Amino acid sequence: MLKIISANVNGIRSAYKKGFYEYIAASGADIVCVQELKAQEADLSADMKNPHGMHGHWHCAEKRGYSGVAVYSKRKPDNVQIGMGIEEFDREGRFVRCDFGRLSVISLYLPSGSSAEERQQVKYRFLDAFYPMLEAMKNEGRDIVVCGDWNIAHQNIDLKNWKGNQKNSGFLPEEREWIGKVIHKLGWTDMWRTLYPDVPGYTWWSNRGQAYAKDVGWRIDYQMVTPELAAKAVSAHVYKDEKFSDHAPLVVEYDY
DNA sequence: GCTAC
DNA sequence: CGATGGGTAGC
DNA sequence: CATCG
Ligand SMILES: [Mn+2]
Repeated sequence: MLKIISANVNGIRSAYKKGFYEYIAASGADIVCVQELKAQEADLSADMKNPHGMHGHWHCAEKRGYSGVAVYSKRKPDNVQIGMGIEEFDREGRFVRCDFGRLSVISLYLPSGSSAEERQQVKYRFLDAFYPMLEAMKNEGRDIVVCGDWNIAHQNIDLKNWKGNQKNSGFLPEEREWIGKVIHKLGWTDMWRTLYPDVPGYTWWSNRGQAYAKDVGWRIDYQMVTPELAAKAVSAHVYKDEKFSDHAPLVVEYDY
């Protein structure tokens, strides 16, 4: 069984302090896609690049302790693409790709426009320029999985308070429509939603109030799988037994 | 303190 | 609905 | 952005 995990670790150093490293092996996952390294190549320890002997490939931001995605895999990838190819977004390290046969896996950290309206604009541009990339990847004819923090909840069932969050970044009508086009127009499969049509499956909880405690969260972490491979999905779950971040690991198992 | 999620 | 208060990571 | 008026 091919177990792929997606985890926005909100700082890989804090995550490791919280035992995320031990979880990498404990989960017996074959591939682990992390977002928000919040560190640079010099800040990363060997266990943060190649945990448990796994191969590791990372894309760090030009800013310190900010963003950053990475991909670990027990198997040696025959190819690795760092960055999307757009310096504007590559400056922040949000895209990594690794090829394993006809299988490609991407660690993706989509910009959050919650901090400021300007960051919301940067997010929208990231959507416009990234959509074509998802289209090309869909047309490659390969089995592709895009794990990561998409920072967009698609429908009401993807968050607790969908009513009061229709004007907030992450659940804007334009954003929901974008994810919707990725799924139905492009042909990508929201693995979780497909496997569990009625299970909300929150992957993130705000630090404000008692969000995590009351389970008032969003499902903004996705594994967008291509049709062929998407049909091979057997099960999935949101590991909550331990908390290493404000996000939660998204585990999906494929008969592949 | 700062930044940024 | 609109108005009100925010914990964390790492610089 | 959850929680309050
Ligand atoms: Mn975060």
